[PDB]
Amino acid sequence: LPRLIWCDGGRLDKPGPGNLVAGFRSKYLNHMMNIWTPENIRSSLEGIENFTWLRFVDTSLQEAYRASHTDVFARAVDLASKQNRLGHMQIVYDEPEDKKWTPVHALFQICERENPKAVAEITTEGVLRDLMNIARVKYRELGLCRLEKAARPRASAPPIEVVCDSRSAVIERENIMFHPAMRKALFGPTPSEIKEASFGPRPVTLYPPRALLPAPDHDKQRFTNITVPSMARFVTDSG
Amino acid sequence: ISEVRGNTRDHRTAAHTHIKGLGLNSSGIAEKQAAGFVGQCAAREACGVVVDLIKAHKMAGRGVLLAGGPGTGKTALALAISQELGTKIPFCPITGSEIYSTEVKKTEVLMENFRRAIGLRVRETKDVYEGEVTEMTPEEAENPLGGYGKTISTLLIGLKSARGQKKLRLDPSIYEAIQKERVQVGDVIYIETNTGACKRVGRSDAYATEFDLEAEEYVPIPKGEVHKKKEIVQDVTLHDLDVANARPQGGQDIISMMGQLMKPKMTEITDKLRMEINKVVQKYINQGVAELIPGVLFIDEAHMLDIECFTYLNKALESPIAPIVVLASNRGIATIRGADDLKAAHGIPPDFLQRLLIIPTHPYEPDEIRRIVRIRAQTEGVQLTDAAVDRVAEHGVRISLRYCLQLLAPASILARVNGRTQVDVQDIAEAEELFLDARRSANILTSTGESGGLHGFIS
Amino acid sequence: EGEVTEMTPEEASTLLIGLKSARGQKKLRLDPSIYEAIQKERVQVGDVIYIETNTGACKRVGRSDAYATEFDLEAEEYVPIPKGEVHKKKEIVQDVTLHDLDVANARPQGGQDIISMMGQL
Amino acid sequence: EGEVTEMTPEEAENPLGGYGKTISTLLIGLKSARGQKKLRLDPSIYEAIQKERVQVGDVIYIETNTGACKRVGRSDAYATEFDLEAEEYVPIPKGEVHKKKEIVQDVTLHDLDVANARPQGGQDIISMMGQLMKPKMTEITDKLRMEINKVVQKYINQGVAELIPGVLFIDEAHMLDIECFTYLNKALESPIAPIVVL
Amino acid sequence: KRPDPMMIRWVNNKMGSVVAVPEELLGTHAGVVFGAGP
Amino acid sequence: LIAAHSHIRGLGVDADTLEPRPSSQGLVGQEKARKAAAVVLEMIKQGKIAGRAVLIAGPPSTGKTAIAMGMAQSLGQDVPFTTLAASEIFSLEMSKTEALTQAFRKSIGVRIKEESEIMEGEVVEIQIDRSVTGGAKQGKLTIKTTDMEAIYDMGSKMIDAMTKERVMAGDIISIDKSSGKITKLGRSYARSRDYDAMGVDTKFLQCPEGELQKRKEVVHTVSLHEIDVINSRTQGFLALFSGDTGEIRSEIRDQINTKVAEWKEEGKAEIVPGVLFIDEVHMLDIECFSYINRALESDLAPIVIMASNRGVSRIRGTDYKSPHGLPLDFLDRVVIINTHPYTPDELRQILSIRAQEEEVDLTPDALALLTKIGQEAGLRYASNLITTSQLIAAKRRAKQVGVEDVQRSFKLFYDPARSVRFVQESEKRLIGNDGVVDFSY
Amino acid sequence: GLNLIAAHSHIRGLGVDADTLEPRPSSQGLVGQEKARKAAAVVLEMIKQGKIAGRAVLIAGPPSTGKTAIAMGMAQSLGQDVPFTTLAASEIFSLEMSKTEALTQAFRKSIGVRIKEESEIMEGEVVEIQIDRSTGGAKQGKLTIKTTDMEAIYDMGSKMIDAMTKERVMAGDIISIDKSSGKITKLGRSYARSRDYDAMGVDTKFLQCPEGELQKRKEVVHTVSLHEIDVINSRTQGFLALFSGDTGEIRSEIRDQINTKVAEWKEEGKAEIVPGVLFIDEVHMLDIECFSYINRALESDLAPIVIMASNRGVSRIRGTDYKSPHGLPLDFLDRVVIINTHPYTPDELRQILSIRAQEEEVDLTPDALALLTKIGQEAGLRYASNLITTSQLIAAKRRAKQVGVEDVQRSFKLFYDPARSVRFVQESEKRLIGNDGVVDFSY
Ligand SMILES: Nc1ncnc2c1ncn2[C@@H]1O[C@H](COP(=O)(O)OP(=O)(O)O)[C@@H](O)[C@H]1O
Ligand SMILES: Nc1ncnc2c1ncn2[C@@H]1O[C@H](COP(=O)(O)OP(=O)(O)O)[C@@H](O)[C@H]1O
Ligand SMILES: Nc1ncnc2c1ncn2[C@@H]1O[C@H](COP(=O)(O)OP(=O)(O)O)[C@@H](O)[C@H]1O
Repeated sequence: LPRLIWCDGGRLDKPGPGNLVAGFRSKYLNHMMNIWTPENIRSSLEGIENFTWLRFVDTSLQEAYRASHTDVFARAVDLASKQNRLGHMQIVYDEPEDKKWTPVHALFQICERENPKAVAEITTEGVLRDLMNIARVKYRELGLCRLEKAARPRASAPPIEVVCDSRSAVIERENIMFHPAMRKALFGPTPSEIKEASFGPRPVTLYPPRALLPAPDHDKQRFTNITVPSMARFVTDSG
Repeated sequence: ISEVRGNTRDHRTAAHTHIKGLGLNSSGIAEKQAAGFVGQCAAREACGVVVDLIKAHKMAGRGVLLAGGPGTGKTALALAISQELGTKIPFCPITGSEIYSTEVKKTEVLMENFRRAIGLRVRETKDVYEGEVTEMTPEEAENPLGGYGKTISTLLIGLKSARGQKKLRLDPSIYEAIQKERVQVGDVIYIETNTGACKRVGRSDAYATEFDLEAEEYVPIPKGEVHKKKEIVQDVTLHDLDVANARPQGGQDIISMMGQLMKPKMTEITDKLRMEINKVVQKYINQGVAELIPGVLFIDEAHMLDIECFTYLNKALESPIAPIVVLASNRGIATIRGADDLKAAHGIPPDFLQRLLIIPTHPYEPDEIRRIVRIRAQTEGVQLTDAAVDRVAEHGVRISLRYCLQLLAPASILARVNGRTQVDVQDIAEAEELFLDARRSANILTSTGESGGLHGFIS
Repeated sequence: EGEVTEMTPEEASTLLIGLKSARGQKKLRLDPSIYEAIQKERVQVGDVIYIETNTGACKRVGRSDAYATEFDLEAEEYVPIPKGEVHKKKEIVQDVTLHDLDVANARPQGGQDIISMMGQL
Repeated sequence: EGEVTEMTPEEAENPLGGYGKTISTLLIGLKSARGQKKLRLDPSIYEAIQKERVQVGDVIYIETNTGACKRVGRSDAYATEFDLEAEEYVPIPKGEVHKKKEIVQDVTLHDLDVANARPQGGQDIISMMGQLMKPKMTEITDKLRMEINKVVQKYINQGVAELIPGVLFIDEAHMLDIECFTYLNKALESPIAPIVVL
Repeated sequence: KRPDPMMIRWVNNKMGSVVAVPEELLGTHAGVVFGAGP
Repeated sequence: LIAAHSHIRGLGVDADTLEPRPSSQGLVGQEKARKAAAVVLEMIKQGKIAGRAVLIAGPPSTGKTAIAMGMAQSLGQDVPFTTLAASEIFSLEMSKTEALTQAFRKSIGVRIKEESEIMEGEVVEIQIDRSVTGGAKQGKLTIKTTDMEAIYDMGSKMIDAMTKERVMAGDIISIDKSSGKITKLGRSYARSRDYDAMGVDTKFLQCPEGELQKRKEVVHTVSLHEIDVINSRTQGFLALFSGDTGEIRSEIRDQINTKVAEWKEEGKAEIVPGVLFIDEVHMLDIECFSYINRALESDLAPIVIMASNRGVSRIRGTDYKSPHGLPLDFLDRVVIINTHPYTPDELRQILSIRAQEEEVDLTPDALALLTKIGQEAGLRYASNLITTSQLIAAKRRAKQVGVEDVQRSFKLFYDPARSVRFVQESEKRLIGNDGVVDFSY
Repeated sequence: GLNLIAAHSHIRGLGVDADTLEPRPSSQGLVGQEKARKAAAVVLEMIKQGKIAGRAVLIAGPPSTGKTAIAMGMAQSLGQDVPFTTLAASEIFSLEMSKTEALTQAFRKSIGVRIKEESEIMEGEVVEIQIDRSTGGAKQGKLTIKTTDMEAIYDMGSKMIDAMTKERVMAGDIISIDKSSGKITKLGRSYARSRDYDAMGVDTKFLQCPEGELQKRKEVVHTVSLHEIDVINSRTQGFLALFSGDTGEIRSEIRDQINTKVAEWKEEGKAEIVPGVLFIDEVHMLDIECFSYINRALESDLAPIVIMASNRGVSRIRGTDYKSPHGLPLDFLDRVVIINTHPYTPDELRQILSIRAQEEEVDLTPDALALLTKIGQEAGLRYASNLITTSQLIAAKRRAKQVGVEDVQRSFKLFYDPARSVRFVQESEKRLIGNDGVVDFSY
């Protein structure tokens, strides 16, 4: 691509000389004339006005404003730093005199304040716990986590890249295609962060509390299509 | 915090609010007027056997058809069955219209509702310690390990509930939970004996004045015993087990967490999962720790199902763990919705119709209509003159039961805006003239819509 | 718009940024947040940058070619120093539509929604 | 290839990114039967090693084409019964630590199309997340197909590849429709279309 | 021999259980639960 | 619970001569169809023949499902027996062709053999090291028999399992080193008293004996479809159970077919061909049949058993009628088995079997009347009256179902023929095919 | 190469005099169709001048009368310098997007933006690299590089050292550096250093040293379609959707912004607009909703010229139950001019078969050519052209050097033409599956 398109305002969202619209439109549509900003929400927070419910959904005006502006990956990382306390209340606030107590600011969080799962975690014989785990128990019992792969892709490629002879394009490739905050979320804290979190005089939180990359479904193949020969093949592939 | 409303908490009223049951003797014979029913004595006796079939838990996947004209009480009988069974028995009502999901094939929607209609009751013991943390105190070990600065043999926690105080001599490993949950003195926690860990509910509101500002909510002290051991009864449908297995909820990873933040579309769950669920459910039933509760799937306007739905119900009804299915239809001889050249009775395919116990509901005599008018009036709280009861029942005979019942609320208002608490003929005669029935409205369409060029109906 | 002459912290976080053009210099007190915007652009002393000080947008235009011989090869885009005034004030009449407001309020847009690059859902 | 003899990360103190620190490189020592090297890996290759759960004393494989890492096993120097987990104890790799392997591969043009439409081979974030999302067919553009013709033409001109055009057998071809047949009128004009048997 | 500065050890046997804490972690926030904070 | 085919417990044929007994294993009559089905069981059990399509045809009832369910009961657990209602093939997640491909491949098993090592012993000591504020974990397990004791290193996955399972000293545990599953079995001595919240008391066990390790052969059977799903993905194997698979690409299945042949010759796997039972197959459309024509031709095709109630009937997606509702170039590939309507002596036997299965004690007069009702109203209706009459008899506290209870059941519940008369007698008060109705008295 | 022989491979252009637009009776691979080729030559003049926007031309004629041939002739005579978009009407029926979106995208692919950009580029053979790692790496380093005319040392900045170590540059490598961005591309390896390359197999190729200045201002010309600018602006890596194809229905306010932006670049002279052409083969497969869209999409200043082909008579318009010429509504045909293609005479059939035989590798005897020409008159030009390949393969199997009449006669006997195959189904009617689904399997 020519740098006219890829760098110098042929991209509508990126502000600069020769894209005078984008900086204005970024500020006004995301902040000034934006319904989710706390100053706008605070005008609508009452009566039958459109944010009336916000009082009861267990989220701040700041949290409503973050959830409207961050993408579903960033929100999923923020969701890692949170606790199922309404599910713990189901364990504790239990007797008739507890009157199924719920924080009034969390009143509408009905389906998490009451559901069977949390109780099944806590009972001494896990009948409803095991019933909710059948699918993954069956999967592992069949050994499908350990059986060799019977197929793989015959070809594999890295993503296509824009080639543009500007330094900004190279910087942007690193910012997006090798995105630091997403990578840090997936792979978690660095070794000095673990030291600095562990030896301090007071506790401290970490950007992700843990590595957020999932466990691989296959115990031996993991996240790669590399395969390794074995003695079973070696014995049997000569008659 | 929230301002309680003190004055009134009375019920609303809907088309079937008067129906309280099937109104049957201990012999099962129908009483001619009971539990809000008038007449239908044969259909009520048949539905009484259906209630006994369901309540006996012997049988799976029997079909029932309520057959009869519109307004003949078929949904009244279904709602009466649900009330005779009581809320412990699952009752899943749908129309046949509700099966046409955009997210999944309509046979999955039908099978979801089919397994919503099957309940499971599981009895377990819950066993936890609870309170605000009054104290936390290590015990040094008598044989400390070499090279380590401290060795702890016990970790004492004081727990206080509203009803007592106890010193828990815990295993030292609970340090892990205390650090990770950040348990302080004055925090409300529980410890569960099946793990030995703890979880933090919050800070006790006994401490809500520690600071002018702190960023946490405060929670009441537990109003139970400090040690809660009791049996708990959990009711789940087998559909709840399908979803709990096909869409696991608790996942800690990025993909699970992005998942629970996005639109949670339903999915065409496999027979392999449902069969594996059935086989493990049956293990626990044979162990006696769970009991199956077969309920009712009620399909209203069952003539809205198509031939693909019915041919699936053949398979579904043959499975060993299945509800009783009740269908209702009023469509005479009609085309099957998916087979534009097959006409059959009830709009039900003849192949499928052979499976069903069929219950006919007949029309009402004028005196039955008049009795229903009085039952409906005393349910809507309307007070009538006997001449007004007769005039309303006349519309019930000449026009429709539904139409005459629907005039009672307009006439009640028209009476009180003349200062009268009792509705009389003058009010009925105005309600019936403000509020037309279908047929008189259709006569206006025929008369004024004789031409369409201007001021005429669109046709 | 100018060559960066200074990037000095002035708060416990607020900078002073010095900007230069062929026609003079100016210093700007920076809000902590536009400073982070300037810091996410890989701006350093000797770079040429553009700032919309009202909207809070900024862009690294390049490195000033007075530094072009820092090395004989570097992977860098050397540009001349701006020849005009370092500060420019312009009246712009900006149009949007109520649908642009719909779109902007319904979902995170543009550089907010980086995960959108994956397609599918 | 080698037994991992030492493994040591080195760190960047990012001031204002908000994600905290990042790791700037990994130094890793690989030992084979014939020799030894110490590699200063790029962060994206260390992320491949992190995904592969490598530890000191493991034998590993690092394909520099992809930057992928495979853990072959524990080194046979640690071969002991007394681990609860069924480890692969494997001997030290023979030959040099650094190798070049020649492999002859059979692929179709469709395999190339698909590989480049939904990429999974890199250690970038798009490739990484592409391995986690549900597999999904997509309406691959003619731009990608003409680009892959040029890629394959270069493999042919380099002499590393030969073309093997084959056949598509459409059984039950009466079950096609007028839009399909109209599309074949374009598709069969393509200068590398197969032979089609109906 | 000296234990790992960052790892707390739990052990259990016929006599019951103990936890043992590195002296490098006493005087940190991790020591507080053992009665040995800053 | 009791269901429609619960009494069917086999095919009711002599395993030597394949001769159907007139009553056996819950099946009555249909002897030609039951003998033909017994021959198809041999084709299935031998497995050498691929892709024979058998159609069971007949009018409604007459046991087409009953015979197919008898075959399922005769094959037992190891062989796949996929049942489809043909209406399940229409899907929004995938094409009809893909839905058929998945159901065909669900019907082929792959019996993998694995060798595994299990530990079993008394835990003498357990030690775990945990990082502060981090994931790093290590540990050691000291475990014992009457004849061995050893100390095993533990990884993070074991330490998670050990604490999830709350492994404590004195517990008897077994560890499958291949899967990594830990299970407790009991305790060598009482749970120690000093600590609170230590959980429920276990079974007692004496200590295990002999060597700590032992090897164990374990056998797993998975479908070709299950292998398809696992291999089309890096991640998301939950699609095995959720559906949610998408349309799996054909070059994946080519590879799996090759590798499964390789696994068979290598002796890693035994392929186990089963059956796809498609029920009421006339619900498939012309595109489905055109696909099935050639799906049958693979050497990995299952034997396909089909049922149809249909006469000469319109093919779906098609202008024109055909026998069984099936197209002729499809029927060219199909052998047909015909079921026939029952004799009264057969109805009496079937009703007796249903009554026994439902635990209902009919009087001989009630059985005679139910048999007569069975002739006039159908076998399904007369079987419904058995359950109904039992309930009515119980409400009057009778020991047995009398003619009184069958007559009251017949009075309360209409049969299809009598319901059709009721519909004809009330055509004005029921809604017509043109939507007109009268609500007035 | 990769490119095999296909149906149209012989077409190299339109075969028309550039001065007068008079078509030659045969040239550039096109025989006859002179009135139609002259009309197509006037359309090329309209396309190349760019002035007129949104003309729609229909090529109407019977099957196998060179409607696609003329369309290939136009594409070949415009060359790579102009956007030419080849749409089969069947492609508009996407599941990814609506029909009108797919038609918008097709129109937007057919307008180019042409942009000229310089870079300094450095190209030469590497004489030496040294790098100092202290031990974190890339502290400093020096590159020595040469051409046949020039040699220089460069002191390297640390990010160039990262580029050099990433691309494993070593002595003897011939490299180019795009110094405006610092990507380095290894153009090859010098032959003069062949023995340094101990890790390179014998299949490795080697270049000569580069020539002239080590540094040159290379000028690149880019053409990017409006559709590419649209798709780029659709999401964070929207350009990937130009390949995977999962563009959604791209919002029209994005396109309106881009239309304004490109008109700005045109007036500033930063870019030029290059109107191309959209070709819609089998336009009769579009429906009434497509045609009513196309009506007004042609009215834009950013409309390409559109060219369409139809075989159809008075035929049913799709999405309606009435019939119209070419299968197209008169509502649309009012805004269209029609070019009509005729059937060929025998000498034109002879010439086309000859050209097809010379484009294929086929030595054809005069009597075989005469026989194939008669078959062409009786069975159609496509069938006779398919027999050329067949007869060559038969001749080759009997080891013959030329295709003789004997080989054409085997081909004619083995493979039926459409008229003989129609007769075959009429005579075989009871054994084939009829439109009522009936068939008899018996002898
Ligand atoms: N036997 C009855 N006794 C009392 N109310 C009845 C009776 N039958 C019908 N109704 C009432 O009259 C109305 C019509 O009955 P409904 O069950 O809605 O008819 P259907 O379901 O057959 O259309 C409802 O409001 C219902 O509550
Ligand atoms: N020959 C038979 N022996 C025993 N039970 C039978 C026989 N035929 C039918 N039945 C029973 O009667 C019912 C109807 O037969 P079914 O197999 O459902 O007929 P269809 O051929 O329509 O599927 C089933 O409950 C079945 O168990
Ligand atoms: N005038 C011509 N000159 C050269 N080749 C031609 C001519 N007309 C047709 N052909 C060739 O004959 C074949 C059939 O004509 P084609 O244009 O494909 O058919 P249609 O007009 O139906 O699209 C093609 O291979 C084409 O290249």
